[PDB]
Amino acid sequence: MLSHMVLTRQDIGRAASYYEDGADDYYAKDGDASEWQGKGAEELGLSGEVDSKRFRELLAGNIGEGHRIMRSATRQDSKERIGLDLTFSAPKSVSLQALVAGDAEIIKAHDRAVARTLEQAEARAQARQKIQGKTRIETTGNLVIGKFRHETSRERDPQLHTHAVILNMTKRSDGQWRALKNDEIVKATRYLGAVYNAELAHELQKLGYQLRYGKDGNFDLAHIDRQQIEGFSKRTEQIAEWYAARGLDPNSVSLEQKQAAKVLSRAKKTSVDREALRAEWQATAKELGIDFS
DNA sequence: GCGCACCGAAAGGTGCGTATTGTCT
Ligand SMILES: [Cu+2]
Repeated sequence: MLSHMVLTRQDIGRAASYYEDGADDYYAKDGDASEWQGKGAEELGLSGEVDSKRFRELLAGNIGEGHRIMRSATRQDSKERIGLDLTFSAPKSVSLQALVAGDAEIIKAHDRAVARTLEQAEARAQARQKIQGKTRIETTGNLVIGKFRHETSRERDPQLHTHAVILNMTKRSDGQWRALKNDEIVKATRYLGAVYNAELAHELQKLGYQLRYGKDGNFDLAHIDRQQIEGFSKRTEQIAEWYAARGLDPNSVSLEQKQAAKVLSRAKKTSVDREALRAEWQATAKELGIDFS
């Protein structure tokens, strides 16, 4: 699954949650939850773990190396864009196999699927440039990306996902950093989701897993049935309950109704004990009759 | 954007809209 969200100033705070380890076990320097990506990042001398400080600066539009603040051309009657959030979420069974049964290779599989997809999003990175009143679009091919891997849903179910925060910046041929023209990436969301799916599936098959493709075109490991997946999909059940209570048909709901059911069905965000949580996951798995073999 | 209206100052730049699967900020 791939979802995108354009980030404006009012979401800059949410750029903090990316660090508040939505992840846990592997967040502890185990392959480290965060990582920079992109030719643009390399252009700014950035690799490895993402720095909370530097990231906050780039979100604000500050390169720092002797440059002026970016996006000053933003109309004051409009929202300053600080980035584009591309969230990759693995199939449930996959999350189970990696987080419950514990299989770091799945985590690597997911990270590769994500990294290869971002390389494709990068090839769609564009900027604008005007000359004598004539505007032109320029495929810059470079992006600065902060990737944050997390492991749980709002209901504390296993939920392997990464937030690929594409910063609103790109370097043109002339060497100037400009806001990102996100048309291409935004309109390529569905396609990029398939690239993720394909890359993930490939990586999973190389580890030896058998995949079961459903109608959608999505998949889940073969040794885990639907009922078992639903037992670790509480948010899904909450959303379905909302539609039921509203007498709505999930097979045809306006965006307003869909977003209303996602947001309004959310419960109170309480902390947990990562150690105890996993033991719960395992106990639950057994009850559901899951064989992580 | 389906080109405009603003921003700042560079015969320059930016938002805007875009998006619509499920495992579900
Ligand atoms: Cu998350």
